[PDB]
Amino acid sequence: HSKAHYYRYDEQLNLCLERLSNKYVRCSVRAEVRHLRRVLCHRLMLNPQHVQLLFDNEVLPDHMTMKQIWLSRWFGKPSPLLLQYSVK
Amino acid sequence: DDFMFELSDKPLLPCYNLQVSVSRGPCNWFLFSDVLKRLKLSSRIFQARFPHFEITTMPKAEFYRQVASSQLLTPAERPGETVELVRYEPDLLRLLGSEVEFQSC
Amino acid sequence: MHREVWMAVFSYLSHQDLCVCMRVCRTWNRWCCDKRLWTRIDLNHCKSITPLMLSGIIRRQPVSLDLSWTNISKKQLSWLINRLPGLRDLVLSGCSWIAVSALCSSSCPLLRTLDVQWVEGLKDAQMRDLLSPPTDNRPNRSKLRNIVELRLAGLDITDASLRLIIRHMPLLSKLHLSYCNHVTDQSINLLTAVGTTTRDSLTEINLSDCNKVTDQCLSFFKRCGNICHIDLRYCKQVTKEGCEQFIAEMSVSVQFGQVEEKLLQKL
Amino acid sequence: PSIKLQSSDGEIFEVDVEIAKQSVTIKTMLEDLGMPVPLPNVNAAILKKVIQWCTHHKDDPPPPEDNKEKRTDDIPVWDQEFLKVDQGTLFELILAANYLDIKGLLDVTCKTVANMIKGKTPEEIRKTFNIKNDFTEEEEAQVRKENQW
Repeated sequence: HSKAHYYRYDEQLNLCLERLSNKYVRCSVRAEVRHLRRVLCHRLMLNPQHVQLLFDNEVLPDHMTMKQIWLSRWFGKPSPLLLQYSVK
Repeated sequence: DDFMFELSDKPLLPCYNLQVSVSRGPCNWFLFSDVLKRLKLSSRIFQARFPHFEITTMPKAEFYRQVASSQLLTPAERPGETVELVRYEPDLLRLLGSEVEFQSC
Repeated sequence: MHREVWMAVFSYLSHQDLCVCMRVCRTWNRWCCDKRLWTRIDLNHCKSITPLMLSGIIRRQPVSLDLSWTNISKKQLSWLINRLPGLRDLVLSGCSWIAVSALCSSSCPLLRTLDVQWVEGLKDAQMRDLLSPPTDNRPNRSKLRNIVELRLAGLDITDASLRLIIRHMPLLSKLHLSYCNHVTDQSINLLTAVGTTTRDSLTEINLSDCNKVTDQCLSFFKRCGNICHIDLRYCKQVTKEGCEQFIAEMSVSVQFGQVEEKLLQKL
Repeated sequence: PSIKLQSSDGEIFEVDVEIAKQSVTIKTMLEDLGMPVPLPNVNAAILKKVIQWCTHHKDDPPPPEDNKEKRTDDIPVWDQEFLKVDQGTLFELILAANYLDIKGLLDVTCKTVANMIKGKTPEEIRKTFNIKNDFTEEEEAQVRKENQW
């Protein structure tokens, strides 16, 4: 099929975003950090320079995919994956 | 070919990536019983009121097989006669109270 | 304009600069497009795959192609791999099985390195279409015969995919199974078994971050006569002590040492 | 010891053998016999600067070649100054390096030429190099619009 490759049809994973010191997001396993930062900005009317996505107080790289975050930091743990974001 | 994100202030139903037919590519589905419970609608009213939503069935062993290969679902998270499914699409997500956002790559 | 002299200048230019040079004059458009200057093309994170782009790839005749994180379609990938007979390295990281499935064609070039890390939908069944050989009436014609390096990081494959690798990849040397959490020590036992090409074919193996692999796989690795690289980093069920026991029980014939952590490398 | 080299315009130069062997070509002539060496393919002023460059690099360690691949930011300071010449002399230096087979000089002169291309547009390239555009406008528009990296 000519469009079976769209991200539309990828497996989905569930995230919870709490503010570093509450939102729930589902996306493709191939969605990258930069895309999720992209989404926060619109919701908060901010610019990427001022939104950072973190896990265990480490900023995650923009090109890492949700599935790599999950398997390196969340394997064996139930949904959803808990991530932090900060505003600076 | 863009990314679509589902957003909500409350936890979201689980979806499962399944190929329901040799004639269709894999895509995402909800458990039909979960969509009804969130909506507080009966199967009858849901299908009468929203006929364009796709409801399909697959054997319980075929569903568990396609879902057991995931490294994301844990044993406890794996459900499992048949299993009833409604397809994952923006219209159903908005009905469930979520917002949709399309992010380009 | 001395042609060899220019080709000397052009070899120091990047692909972007060269693309500019093609617009300089009618000659440079031909010289700068010489296949010597385009042996490895990188299109990583490329949003749009235009039929003009594809055409330009064919005209450059590269030997290595990196299409990772472009989510190319099966149609565009079929077009490319049928026009590129001398393609040996193909990187499809972050793509879709539906696109990788284009390699099931019979016109697929005999690749030596294939990268399918993190491609959505590539499971045991798909690995079986990709590796199983074509139609035939007799009671190895697989296009992945000559593969040396195979990268399978992040895939939802089980030991079943590995039996299909041992059977069809005599030459396999570098295998990457990172973040393939269904892999178990039995897979290692299967790759390193008596009478398998992989037993002596393997040189480097990356089991990094597989949560079901334990120190027991080290026992199977002592069977390999040519193992040089054993990456077991981040395997929570693997112990730095079990590794030191591998260095010890192997140091008669072979001198190993951990460069860092659980990574093992023959000195 | 020394060696007498004759330009193609007849001029003769006295050069240390260890400086002259930098040219692989000259080195393989010396071994061939010996019992001036004519350089029929090199002008005098060209051969004068080639001798200069070789005398400066006569003590260089051998260059690591792996990790190591084409790059243009590699030009030593001295070579950058020695190479502030007119475009003519620069190309003649390349041709001389090919004829005499001096890869250090060949690589460093090509890096210079390449540097005067990088970052610049087609029109600047042509202005820099005096390259007559031959594209029919449809051809020139087609090409650039023909592809984007």
